[PDB]
Amino acid sequence: IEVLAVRTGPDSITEIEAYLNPRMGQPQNEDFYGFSDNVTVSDDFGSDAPPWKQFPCYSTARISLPMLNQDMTSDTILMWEAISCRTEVMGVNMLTNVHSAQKRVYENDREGTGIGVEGMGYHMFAIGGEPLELQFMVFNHRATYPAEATVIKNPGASSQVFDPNLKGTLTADGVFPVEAWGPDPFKNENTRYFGQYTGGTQTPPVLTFTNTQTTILLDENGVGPLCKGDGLFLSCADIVGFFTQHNKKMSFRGLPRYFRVTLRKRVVK
Amino acid sequence: IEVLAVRTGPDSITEIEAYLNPRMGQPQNEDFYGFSDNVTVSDDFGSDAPPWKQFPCYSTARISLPMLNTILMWEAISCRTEVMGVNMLTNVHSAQKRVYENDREGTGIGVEGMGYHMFAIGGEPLELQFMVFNHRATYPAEATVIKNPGASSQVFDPNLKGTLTADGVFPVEAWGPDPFKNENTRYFGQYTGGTQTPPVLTFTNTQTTILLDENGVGPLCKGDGLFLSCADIVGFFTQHNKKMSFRGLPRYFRVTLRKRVVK
Amino acid sequence: IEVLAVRTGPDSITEIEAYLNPRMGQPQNEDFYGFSDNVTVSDDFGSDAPPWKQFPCYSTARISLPMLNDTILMWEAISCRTEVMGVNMLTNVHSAQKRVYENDREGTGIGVEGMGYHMFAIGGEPLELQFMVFNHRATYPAEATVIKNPGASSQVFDPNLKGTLTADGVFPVEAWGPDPFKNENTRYFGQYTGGTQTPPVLTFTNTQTTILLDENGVGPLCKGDGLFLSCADIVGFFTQHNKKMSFRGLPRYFRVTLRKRVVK
Amino acid sequence: IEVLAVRTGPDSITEIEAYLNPRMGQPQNEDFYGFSDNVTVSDDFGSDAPPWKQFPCYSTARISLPMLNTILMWEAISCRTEVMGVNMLTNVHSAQKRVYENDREGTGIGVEGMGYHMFAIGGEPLELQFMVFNHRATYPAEATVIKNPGASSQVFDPNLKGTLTADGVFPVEAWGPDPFKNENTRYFGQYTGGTQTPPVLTFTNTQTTILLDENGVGPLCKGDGLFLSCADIVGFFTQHNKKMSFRGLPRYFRVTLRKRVVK
Amino acid sequence: IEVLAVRTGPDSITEIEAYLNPRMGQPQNEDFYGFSDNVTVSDDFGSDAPPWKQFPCYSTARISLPMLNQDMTSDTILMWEAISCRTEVMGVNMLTNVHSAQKRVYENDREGTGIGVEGMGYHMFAIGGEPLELQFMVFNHRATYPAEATVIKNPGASSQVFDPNLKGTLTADGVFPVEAWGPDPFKNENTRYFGQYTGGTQTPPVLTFTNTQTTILLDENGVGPLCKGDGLFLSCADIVGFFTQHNKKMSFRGLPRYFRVTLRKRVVK
Ligand SMILES: CC(=O)N[C@H]1[C@@H](O[C@H]2[C@@H](O)[C@@H](CO)O[C@@H](O[C@H]3[C@@H](O)[C@@H](CO)O[C@H](O[C@@H]4[C@H](O)[C@@H](O)[C@H](O)O[C@@H]4CO)[C@@H]3O)[C@@H]2NC(C)=O)O[C@H](CO)[C@H](O)[C@@H]1O
Ligand SMILES: CC(=O)N[C@H]1[C@@H](O[C@H]2[C@@H](O)[C@@H](CO)O[C@@H](O[C@H]3[C@@H](O)[C@@H](CO)O[C@H](O[C@@H]4[C@H](O)[C@@H](O)[C@H](O)O[C@@H]4CO)[C@@H]3O)[C@@H]2NC(C)=O)O[C@H](CO)[C@H](O)[C@@H]1O
Ligand SMILES: CC(=O)N[C@H]1[C@@H](O[C@H]2[C@@H](O)[C@@H](CO)O[C@@H](O[C@H]3[C@@H](O)[C@@H](CO)O[C@H](O[C@@H]4[C@H](O)[C@@H](O)[C@H](O)O[C@@H]4CO)[C@@H]3O)[C@@H]2NC(C)=O)O[C@H](CO)[C@H](O)[C@@H]1O
Ligand SMILES: CC(=O)N[C@H]1[C@@H](O[C@H]2[C@@H](O)[C@@H](CO)O[C@@H](O[C@H]3[C@@H](O)[C@@H](CO)O[C@H](O[C@@H]4[C@H](O)[C@@H](O)[C@H](O)O[C@@H]4CO)[C@@H]3O)[C@@H]2NC(C)=O)O[C@H](CO)[C@H](O)[C@@H]1O
Ligand SMILES: CC(=O)N[C@H]1[C@@H](O[C@H]2[C@@H](O)[C@@H](CO)O[C@@H](O[C@H]3[C@@H](O)[C@@H](CO)O[C@H](O[C@@H]4[C@H](O)[C@@H](O)[C@H](O)O[C@@H]4CO)[C@@H]3O)[C@@H]2NC(C)=O)O[C@H](CO)[C@H](O)[C@@H]1O
Ligand SMILES: CC(=O)N[C@@H]1[C@@H](O)[C@H](O[C@@H]2O[C@H](CO[C@]3(C(=O)O)C[C@H](O)[C@@H](NC(C)=O)[C@H]([C@H](O)[C@H](O)CO)O3)[C@H](O)[C@H](O)[C@H]2O)[C@@H](CO)O[C@H]1O
Ligand SMILES: CC(=O)N[C@@H]1[C@@H](O)[C@H](O[C@@H]2O[C@H](CO[C@]3(C(=O)O)C[C@H](O)[C@@H](NC(C)=O)[C@H]([C@H](O)[C@H](O)CO)O3)[C@H](O)[C@H](O)[C@H]2O)[C@@H](CO)O[C@H]1O
Ligand SMILES: CC(=O)N[C@H]1[C@H]([C@H](O)[C@H](O)CO)O[C@@](O)(C(=O)O)C[C@@H]1O
Repeated sequence: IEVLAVRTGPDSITEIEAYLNPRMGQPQNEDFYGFSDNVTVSDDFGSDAPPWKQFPCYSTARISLPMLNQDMTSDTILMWEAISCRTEVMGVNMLTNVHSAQKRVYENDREGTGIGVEGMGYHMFAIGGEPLELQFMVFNHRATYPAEATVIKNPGASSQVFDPNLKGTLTADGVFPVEAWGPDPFKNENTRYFGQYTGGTQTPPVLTFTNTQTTILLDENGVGPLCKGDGLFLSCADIVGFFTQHNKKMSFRGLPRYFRVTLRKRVVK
Repeated sequence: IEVLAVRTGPDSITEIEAYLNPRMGQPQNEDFYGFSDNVTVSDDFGSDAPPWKQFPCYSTARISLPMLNTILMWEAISCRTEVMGVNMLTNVHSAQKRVYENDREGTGIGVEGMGYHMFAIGGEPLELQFMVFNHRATYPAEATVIKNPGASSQVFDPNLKGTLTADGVFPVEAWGPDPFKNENTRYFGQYTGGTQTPPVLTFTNTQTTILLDENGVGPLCKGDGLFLSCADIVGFFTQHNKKMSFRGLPRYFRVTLRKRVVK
Repeated sequence: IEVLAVRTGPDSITEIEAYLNPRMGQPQNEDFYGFSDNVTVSDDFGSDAPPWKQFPCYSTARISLPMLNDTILMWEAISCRTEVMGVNMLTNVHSAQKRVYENDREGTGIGVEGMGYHMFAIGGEPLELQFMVFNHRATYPAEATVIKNPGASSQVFDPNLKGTLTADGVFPVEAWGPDPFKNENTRYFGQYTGGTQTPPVLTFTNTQTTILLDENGVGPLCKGDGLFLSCADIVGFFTQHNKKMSFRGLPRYFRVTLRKRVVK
Repeated sequence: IEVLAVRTGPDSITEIEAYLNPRMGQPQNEDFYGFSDNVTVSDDFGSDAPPWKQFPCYSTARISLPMLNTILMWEAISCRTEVMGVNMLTNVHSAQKRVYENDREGTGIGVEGMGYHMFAIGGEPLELQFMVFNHRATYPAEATVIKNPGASSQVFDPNLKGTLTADGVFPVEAWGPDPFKNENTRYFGQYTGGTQTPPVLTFTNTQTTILLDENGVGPLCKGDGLFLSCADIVGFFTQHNKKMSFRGLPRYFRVTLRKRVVK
Repeated sequence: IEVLAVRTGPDSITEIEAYLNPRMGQPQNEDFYGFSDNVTVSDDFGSDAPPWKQFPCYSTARISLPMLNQDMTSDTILMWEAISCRTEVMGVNMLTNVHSAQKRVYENDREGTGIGVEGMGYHMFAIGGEPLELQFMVFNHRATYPAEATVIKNPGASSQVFDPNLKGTLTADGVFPVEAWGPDPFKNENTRYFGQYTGGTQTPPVLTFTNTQTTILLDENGVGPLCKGDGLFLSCADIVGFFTQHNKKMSFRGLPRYFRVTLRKRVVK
């Protein structure tokens, strides 16, 4: 796309608000919505098969944007340009719950609070004018992913590091395993992505929330994501950490993410 | 509201100071004020019923500003906020499980574990999203919750809304600020989890937060009311017998307001 | 004070330096100076009497400034440098410390660990205090300055429970903190890091300046030509071989720059 | 080089992207690619021989830039660099020691312990200082080291120099960037130690590092070659039987260069 | 010193590079160079004698500076003024070693990596125009330091906090105990010092290195350290943590520090 002037005038700025609910593995609108199922662990890389529901997948949506009021006789067209966003992890408040079927601090004395949600935090969101471009990369290439999940079958040993042949695009919600796909830095010219990972299984989650924080989406040339087909593409994963039962079974807990995106009209050839 | 120019003049600027005491669960002005009761844990999400006093609720107050009456409204432009009583956490003598419990020796372990620190300043009640760890939790009569909220309440459900209209009855673990509303409120929150996490608190009288949005407009005080909200969970208090309670701290608010003309 | 203009001139700016030694509980010029005594723990809030020497108290000093005079002159504190001193001593892991591998009588001492409480205040009058305690039923010793029978509301904010920091080494840290409702003529700064096995984190440099001017460009104004310095610097806990634990504190350095201010 | 004006014109600016795969010890395109072999520990410094495959080495590449030829040289002005595959660390199912290994229950403990993250961009190979924890370590024949380095190699010895001239054979534990040289390279590194430390990793396509020195001169690419180097140790992978291995991640580089006139 | 104008001109700016090796206690150019000897612990403050080699001392050097080419007939004097520095802890790379004679993560199973270096980090450097001025302060005043060490003997109970009588100057390398001396904030008008302490015995060391970071040494008056007798005084201590043997004996491990200092000519009266 050849990028020209910002289009100013009334109705040249618009704002969308959207949510993505987490896809930690357990089915929608059933009792464990927001959790994975209890995590089983293989004995060997050669006999490793994570059952469906026991691992998180990326959340993704395309938002239909307002009509642009195109200049019919112009050589150029208008595109919605994402210039900034606010994003918040919602429901951070629920993590003050230390009474709901949790392994207790002093379990052998049957006493104390629940241990609450602890362990790894993976927080990533992406905002783009097209689907997020992905690099396939896995901890163990011999893992057999279930048929429900979108992966590269038989990826080979090279997939445990960078292999330029192992590409994909985030085209579906709740099926691309977080542990098998990451943003592709060789692409995503038309998307901004941000991730943080904090590991461990006893690590305290650290989360902030405010309605006062803006992130600029303009690149070094002052150009934000340009919305192809008048679609805004939102992607995230928000693993907060693990829920531990009394019997020590552990499951991923996730939280939904809020997006507010400010878009302006851009002239393109 | 269509917002016009800041109305300058004598007594155009005012300033309020307020405190909000914590609502950690134990009754006001009795021996465990500032604490929850000892936390009990359910064996299943199906049979989860947190008794009244065992969980914290949000604090809220409405501050009467000077009557004013295009109309004039009070606009919140800046604020200072402090957690008060951080000094008390230097107490490691008061009935605390000891570092070397089996040698009956050492200091108390003091207050540790999760920190949840949030405040809000607005010209109307804080707009809330209902969201729970376990939708099947049965909250007590004293608590304001959405009864039988359903499985979608464990993540974001756009039907599950409320507003912070009463002090010390909205469970922290059941309500958070709604980012889809609150256009006339600024809110700020941090959570640090765990049960043995070291608390970290700063205090100074030197730090100001600006409450103006991108357009230079602060919260506009509907009915000449300034709405203040917070929760300040510092961590857990552990008894010798390993019973654990929430401990909270009061919050100081200084808010500077100016006269603003609105349509 | 109605504050008028900065009085500029040859003798218009002065600098003071002072130290406050910590008040962790053990008596001055004796073998445990800088420490508390070994901490004892009550069984319940109803029978809770922290003995003298077993808890730290605030340090405070009034520095006499050069005597100055419709209007009068007052020293205005415009900036300060403050440092925790003797951070170097915490590299000591040989001095009668519980060992890392106590069961094997092997490894270093565990050193100082646990809670950090670092606070200082610079003002033109005594620091204004809010009384607030973990447990209102605690019986404080005769040596300590507290509000006796403070009531259940002293566990949170009670607007009646006020004091001013008017004596060194007797206001328990665990019973008093800065009053944000007052202190218009004082600047205070504090950080608490809790826990009993937390690593202490301390920095020191001679290159950091804190500006003491308020939003209106006025610093603390020294009433009666007095500059009021306050701090508490709890570094953490010293653990003996027999698992007895004491507070360890460090002294704090102040450099304060003051200018002459005309007031009505 | 004496440095003169920046050359300007249609093709005065070029951008390269490159990846360096990690060199953690296990052979490429085999089943443990990205890991070290299981780490064995010596009994004393005098009998200390870390087997090949059990320790990480530095990754390195020379990128061929467009040929140019007062001479013209490519000047590296800025870069973006990202650790790739951070996503893979959400795997807590693959042959890992479990959180409650005695109960055969809970997630894997995942990757934890030491982080070593460093990268360098230069117009010649990275200049290295040899420095080892134990000078008596006997490195294997596959490794490039200073043999019999002396007790002084446990600290700084100005005799113990090298250059990173080969990928996957300079051990991280024996070579670091030489601050007495690398006038024509920019390096950056972070070490977080321990064996149960939680890894902390961030990734974004939005961060630029400026490579210009105080004089406004970037790395000047000798022989029209751009030299990339890194090491990205994320932590340790722990088996059920408690055998531990280094896990590494590949690094992405984007470097912007401009034509620069020199003597 | 009456400080006057900066002297500009062709040779008015110079850069020096230097290293200070650590003085952790074990002898130079022997097998444990860079370590302390294994730390013994007293039972009581009254019977406390840290043996020579079991505790780190401060590193210090006077760097001889290039000739100034003085104005022979001028009433004024040129002095080198230290305006900025880069400083780097070197050898951070070596701490990736978890194989050399280290207590293992799973010592009972004789399995896992070494625990590596962990515990306290003490990192201070000072750049001055004269020797660093010290304040004597000890954890325990009744400690008897070895004859090899420079201390104030029988310093009294006041030496456990601030005593204005208990001063010294860092006049020798490898003999001033870190645990007995720190920078005197009441002096050092002609030196800049910087210190960080992170305590504990199992704390993870955190160290960064770059050739891109510069520290300005100018005071509030735009004046850097002025190098008296044309000497630049460099000091540091860089305790990284402890090394733990299989038999649980523990030693300090230190690292060398790199200094690059930029100096300009300053006219003084
Ligand atoms: C992640 C995974 O699937 N692991 C399962 C695997 O473990 C083996 C692997 O981690 C390989 C990777 O190289 O290492 C094996 O351990 C061996 C090697 O490190 C070896 C040196 O290369 O050293 C030890 O073996 C020596 C000797 O060298 C061998 O030739 C000999 O057969 O055995 C010797 C034993 O002292 C070391 O043990 C891993 N093996 C074990 C055991 O951990 O497969 C095992 C089943 O064997 C488990 O299923 C793991 O989950
Ligand atoms: C949070 C809560 O209230 N938990 C209580 C509940 O625990 C069960 C839930 O955590 C569900 C969530 O899906 O999982 C149960 O564990 C099961 C499942 O993960 C299952 C796969 O979906 O895999 C295991 O069960 C298999 C098999 O599928 C079962 O049909 C069979 O009966 O047992 C197999 C065991 O190998 C896994 O156990 C949780 N159940 C238990 C048990 O943890 O219910 C229990 C009592 O049942 C407790 O009250 C929990 O607190
Ligand atoms: C800080 C302090 O001084 N603690 C001492 C105190 O502990 C008691 C207090 O913490 C109060 C605060 O509300 O709670 C008591 O625990 C009770 C309550 O939480 C109660 C619900 O309010 O639930 C339990 O008690 C029930 C029942 O109500 C009792 O009547 C019955 O005898 O026990 C039931 C057990 O299921 C809960 O235990 C604290 N009590 C104990 C015990 O910890 O007083 C105790 C001695 O009683 C110690 O001196 C503490 O140090
Ligand atoms: C890193 C390594 O290779 N360690 C192996 C080595 O450990 C010895 C080294 O750590 C040296 C370093 O100085 O110290 C030995 O421990 C000694 C010394 O600290 C010594 C004072 O210099 O004090 C103790 O020894 C005294 C006495 O001096 C000895 O002559 C007498 O035999 O023992 C006395 C008992 O207190 C102290 O133990 C380290 N020795 C031991 C043992 O840990 O050598 C050992 C086996 O000898 C292992 O191979 C280590 O891995
Ligand atoms: C750092 C050091 O050298 N410690 C060694 C020392 O420990 C003693 C000191 O820590 C002093 C400091 O004031 O306290 C002793 O513990 C006592 C005191 O805290 C006392 C109140 O002041 O309370 C306890 O003692 C009570 C009673 O008050 C005493 O009068 C009576 O003799 O003992 C009572 C026992 O309950 C508390 O124990 C420290 N003593 C001990 C023991 O820790 O000396 C000891 C040997 O005495 C060791 O050498 C320490 O390393
Ligand atoms: C991947 C595979 O084929 N593994 C084989 C084992 O399944 C098998 O042992 C049987 O395991 C049964 C339970 O199987 C799963 C499960 O659903 O729990 C299958 C999952 O794929 C597996 N998880 C992963 C991440 O690979 C999971 C896990 O290994 C364990 O639950 C431990 O947490 O096992 C059932 O319990 C049978 O009783 C048991 O025989 C063995 C048979 O030798 O072969 C394995 O290769
Ligand atoms: C300082 C003093 O006077 N200590 C006396 C002890 O030395 C003495 O017990 C004897 O100790 C012998 C070993 O002495 C050292 C050592 O290991 O070299 C001497 C060190 O000065 C001391 N360290 C410190 C920091 O004070 C060190 C330490 O206490 C222990 O090693 C434990 O780590 O001891 C040897 O073991 C003899 O067998 C032993 O008798 C006792 C005698 O009762 O009095 C102490 O006052
Ligand atoms: C969250 C929850 O469901 N708590 C319930 C507890 C716990 O199940 C157990 O005490 C475990 O501590 O049991 C009660 O009898 C009680 O203590 O009075 C009723 C309470 O409703």
